[PDB]
Amino acid sequence: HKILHRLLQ
Amino acid sequence: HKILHRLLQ
Amino acid sequence: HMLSDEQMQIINSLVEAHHKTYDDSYSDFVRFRPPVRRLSMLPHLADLVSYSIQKVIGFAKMIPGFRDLTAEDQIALLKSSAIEIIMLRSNQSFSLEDMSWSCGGPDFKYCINDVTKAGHTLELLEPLVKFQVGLKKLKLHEEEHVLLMAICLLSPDRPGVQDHVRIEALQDRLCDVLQAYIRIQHPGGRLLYAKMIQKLADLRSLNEEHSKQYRSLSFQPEHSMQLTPLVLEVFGSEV
Amino acid sequence: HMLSDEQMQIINSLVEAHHKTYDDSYSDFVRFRPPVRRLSMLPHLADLVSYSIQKVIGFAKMIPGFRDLTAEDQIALLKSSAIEIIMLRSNQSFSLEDMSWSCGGPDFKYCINDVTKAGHTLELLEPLVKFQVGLKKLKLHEEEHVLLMAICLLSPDRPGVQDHVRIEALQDRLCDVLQAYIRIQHPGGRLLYAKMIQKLADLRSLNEEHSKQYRSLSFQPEHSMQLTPLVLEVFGSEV
Ligand SMILES: C=C1/C(=C\C=C(/CCC)c2cccc(CCCCCC(C)(C)O)c2)C[C@@H](O)C[C@@H]1O
Ligand SMILES: C=C1/C(=C\C=C(/CCC)c2cccc(CCCCCC(C)(C)O)c2)C[C@@H](O)C[C@@H]1O
Repeated sequence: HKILHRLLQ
Repeated sequence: HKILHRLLQ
Repeated sequence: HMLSDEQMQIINSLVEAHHKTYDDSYSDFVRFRPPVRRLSMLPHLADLVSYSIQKVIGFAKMIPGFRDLTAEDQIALLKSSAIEIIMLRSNQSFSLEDMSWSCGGPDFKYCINDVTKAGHTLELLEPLVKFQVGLKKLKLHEEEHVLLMAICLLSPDRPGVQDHVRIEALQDRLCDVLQAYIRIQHPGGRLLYAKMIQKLADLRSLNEEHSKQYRSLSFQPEHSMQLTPLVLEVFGSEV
Repeated sequence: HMLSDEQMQIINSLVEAHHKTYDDSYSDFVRFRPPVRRLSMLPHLADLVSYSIQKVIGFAKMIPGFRDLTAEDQIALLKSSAIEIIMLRSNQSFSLEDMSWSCGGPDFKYCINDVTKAGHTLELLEPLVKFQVGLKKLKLHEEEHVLLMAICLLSPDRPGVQDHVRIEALQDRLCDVLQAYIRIQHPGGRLLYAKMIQKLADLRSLNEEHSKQYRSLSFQPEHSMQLTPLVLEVFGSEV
């Protein structure tokens, strides 16, 4: 879940 | 490589 | 009786969050792969949903309490509830007049048949529109619409959640706010809260049906290649 | 002397393959995420390249001998050579007059600065344009342009290739066709074949530089999410 993690800061 | 495999039939 | 300060600022920051993450002009839609009317509509609706996932994350990050959860629980809640938040937020563009989602012009007016051209069937779409009509007929306040999405987001009965006690607590506090709002600020809302909770149950079966048809879609490479990395990640089965 | 039947039908089926997979009207570009002028051009150029990858696979499938290779070698050749075939085929839209790629109208006219807005730098782009100018100055025949791409595709010195004997054999037969074509059908092509082989070496260092900057791009989730599944798979490091 690389994307989601980044988007959640 | 699921996509590539499909595209190469 | 009346609402407390704390319930008030929960409402305030929630409404503010929806405004920051929902554009009523739908001006970003021109940035998507254009709509085409096999599965001609899939690229556009995939771009549309991906965009919407991003907006849902923005909203969730501003729900009081969500940020304090573990990253894992944040993901687990986001992964399971996303499509329901999408369905919930999409009511704002749904029109009872033509049974469609109107999003700026005729290119972005979406009828049921358009979604059919995205790989989905009537087994999903007819309870979907059925859901949208009933929800629209409730004529929710902006406070109630925004609370409902936050209620749904913080549901503790999702696959993958760990701290089901802390998440049930946040949701309960949110529910308290809603019950109080309807009682105090919604005339003739004597039964509205019950109807809203029922709408959450409908979303669960809508979620299930979509997940089935998406799983069909995602297993075919010629179709999954038309999705976006974000969509694949959020709706994907990785842990 | 002259060309044999077999060399002739290799040329025929190759030229036919390029025609089937290259649209001189560039009419499919309206289906991409529109160009925007941080990294505003990335969605469009990612859609553009992904589309191009698909076309390269179509071309490769019609190269005589490629289909008979193992699926693994087919992938290994396709993965390593893709971006070079893209660079090779893109010469058809490159103009010496404005040092840009003109692809239909002003929206799809791409100058160097546009690619800068896709996450790439002058360390890639200035040898790129340098390469495009030299290649265009050769004024290749359609037969020579199409042979060169097939030469490049069947290069045996790629990471991952297994049957380096069978692939070197197909490439050598293709090279024989080219040498013969220039000698017989290209007046004043006394030195052209040497120049063309050199252009393959340039692609290798262009490939390397792109792979570095792409690896930078792909490691940042906010950027990698703007790519396509196909791009991520082909340029990705999975085995
Ligand atoms: C996404 C939004 C809008 C419409 C949404 C809609 C209505 C139709 C455009 C919708 C919502 C949820 C599910 C569905 C069904 C299709 C599922 C998505 C397709 C994939 C991801 C491939 O399975 C449609 C339009 C605006 O209201 C913004 C809102 O966020
Ligand atoms: C792709 C094509 C065209 C232009 C290509 C071009 C010229 C510029 C549009 C190009 C080609 C190879 C590499 C580059 C550099 C950017 C790399 C791609 C970006 C990613 C994948 C994120 O790294 C540009 C346009 C037409 O000639 C069709 C042709 O297939």
